[PDB]
Amino acid sequence: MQKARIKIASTNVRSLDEVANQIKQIAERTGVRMSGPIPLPTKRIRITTRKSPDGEGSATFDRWELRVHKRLIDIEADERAMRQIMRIRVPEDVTIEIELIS
Amino acid sequence: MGQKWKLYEIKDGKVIRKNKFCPRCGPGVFMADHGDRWACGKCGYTEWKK
Amino acid sequence: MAKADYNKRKPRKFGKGARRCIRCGQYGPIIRIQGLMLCRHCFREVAPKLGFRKYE
Amino acid sequence: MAIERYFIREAVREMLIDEFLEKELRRAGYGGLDIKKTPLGTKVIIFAANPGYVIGRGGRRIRELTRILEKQFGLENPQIEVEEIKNPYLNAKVQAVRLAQALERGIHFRRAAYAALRAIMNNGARGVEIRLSGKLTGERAKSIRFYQGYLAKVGNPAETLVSKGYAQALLKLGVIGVKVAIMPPG
RNA sequence: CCGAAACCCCCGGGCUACACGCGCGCUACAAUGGGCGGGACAAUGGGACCCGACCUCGAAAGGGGAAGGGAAUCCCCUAAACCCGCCCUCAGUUCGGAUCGCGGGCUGCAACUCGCCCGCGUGAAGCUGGAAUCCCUAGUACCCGCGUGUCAUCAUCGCGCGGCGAAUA
RNA sequence: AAUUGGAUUCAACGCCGGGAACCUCACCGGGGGCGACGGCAGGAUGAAGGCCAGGCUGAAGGUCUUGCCGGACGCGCCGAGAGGAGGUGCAUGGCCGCCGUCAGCUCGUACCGUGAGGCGUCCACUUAAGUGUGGUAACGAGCGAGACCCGCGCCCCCAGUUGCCAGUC
Repeated sequence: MQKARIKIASTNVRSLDEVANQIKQIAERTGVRMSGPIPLPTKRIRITTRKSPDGEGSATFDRWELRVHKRLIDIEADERAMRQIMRIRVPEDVTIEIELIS
Repeated sequence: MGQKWKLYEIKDGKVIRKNKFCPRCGPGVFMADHGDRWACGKCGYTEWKK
Repeated sequence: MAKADYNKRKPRKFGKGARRCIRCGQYGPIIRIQGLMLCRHCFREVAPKLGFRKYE
Repeated sequence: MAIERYFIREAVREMLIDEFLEKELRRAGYGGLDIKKTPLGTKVIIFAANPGYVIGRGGRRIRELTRILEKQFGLENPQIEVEEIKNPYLNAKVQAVRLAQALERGIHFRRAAYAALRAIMNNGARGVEIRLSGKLTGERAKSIRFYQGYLAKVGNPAETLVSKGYAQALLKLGVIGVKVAIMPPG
């Protein structure tokens, strides 16, 4: 066997949790021991911008959020038990990284 | 364009080449013979007379 | 007469004149470098399709 | 680079292809682009009121659209798919592009407004607005505001619920800006 | 409307010229102070020709070597205001830092015009400001540093963070 | 020499400039240079492109003198293009400032008035609000504003390679 890390991030809240939940449900029952889906930070990205193209009078200034959230999953299964679980549909728009070590 | 450029001389049943053939690269490339300074023809190289 | 090519050939190693956008084609006007080189004015028009959120 | 930048790279990728295809596929009747991104061949799903223009006049346009996609991106085997929009009259961006053609054509203002209003209210629009900022064929900067039913509310759960389609309908004396804001039942 | 041009290419110069006027701001007129040392404390963020541990040389600016890091896991990073002891003992000064000589680094083809820093020398006005006038009502103002954008380099700017923490209504 | 331009009372003056040493750049001085597609006359009897070397250029076969290659099509005008950060924002689309984060604007049916219109949406009380309350020849509805969305205090569940001589053989 081979301890795999699924490191899964997404740009929006609804898309990331459904995959994290589904990954912990399908893997649960087979030849997998699975450590729980741990939430790491939101590296919230602030873009802080000038609205007005005149830059004139008072110019009201847009605050921007890009929030990118990262769930992490350790798993003890084969490379074949890994693809079976990576079958799932996945939101657009959800990055799934795989490191493989023994 | 620029006419006339008939600078190859004529024998009676043969031809001969007026200009010089380069000694840096092989034959096939003629020299703008200045008398002391050789330009190149294919590309454009500063060559001196050997 | 005859002359060799030109499409500009001077130094533009770095600065603002080095940059151009991928929407309004400018040097001095804004170039947001996060891998989204556009002016500030485009940025505002484009963002809701990007997925940025107005809310503070 | 990292997690953060790549997502923005992708979204920037959406815009460069959605900007060009709108402007071309005004003959078809542009309404969207469902873009499925893979390492095999970028799969773009072009949304049209009508698929018979997008294909082309004998395969030309679908191949033309396959060929400019290779230039912008580094996926050189991009597929083309045409999905219909299921209600183009519920889509505002279709109605904006559709209204723009009609004003390009020269048909009168309130007439070209009435029909439009009437075709989408028949379709199922809780409420609808058309605004037409422009010269209005003189030389004063006045907009004309065609109004029925409910409208966009307050805040932002305003703008998400409604539809909004914008189109510059070109003329040869000036310009007229075509705004069409639809409110679907919800 | 222009059509070897109100195009196009190039180097150099100009936008950084000044007897002056104003606007918006920074820094400031010291003992609630300065040096020196020691100790106790954050947060947003940004980081691949990019942040740079740590080790070494250099007075330093920086240079040489080199770990980790595409990130809650590594780096910028030290917060600053604070307080305690010591030296100093209210003068245009040990204030204040303009102006000028020199030595020296750093980026780029290149910083004289026109960059910033470091060291020594230089050491200007200013010792609380008329008429007039602006901003704001609480974790705010007042105050102290901190980051980021754009970005080599010009930041006494713009956006944004936490630390101390009220008056009057 | 040029100190590019625009902006001008609130609402032009840290403004377009979220980055002027060249670049940027639109200004000035000097050297050098492309004009599509058609018509017209020209063509390979060798380049439209390249190039030593002087003579000239701040540099560039760039230009002349001068001599020449690789393989093959382009001036001059005439309509008429590409280019122009070249003019008109009192011709505009977009977006934005300010009045104004203000508290208004409408429609149905009824009712009144010869009619433009009125009434309702007025009055009393009350709120930041045409907000709500009572009254009333009105009764209701939409937009605006409001809730709605995001952020902040306190707790709990799910989850822990961040977190610690917490509790510990």
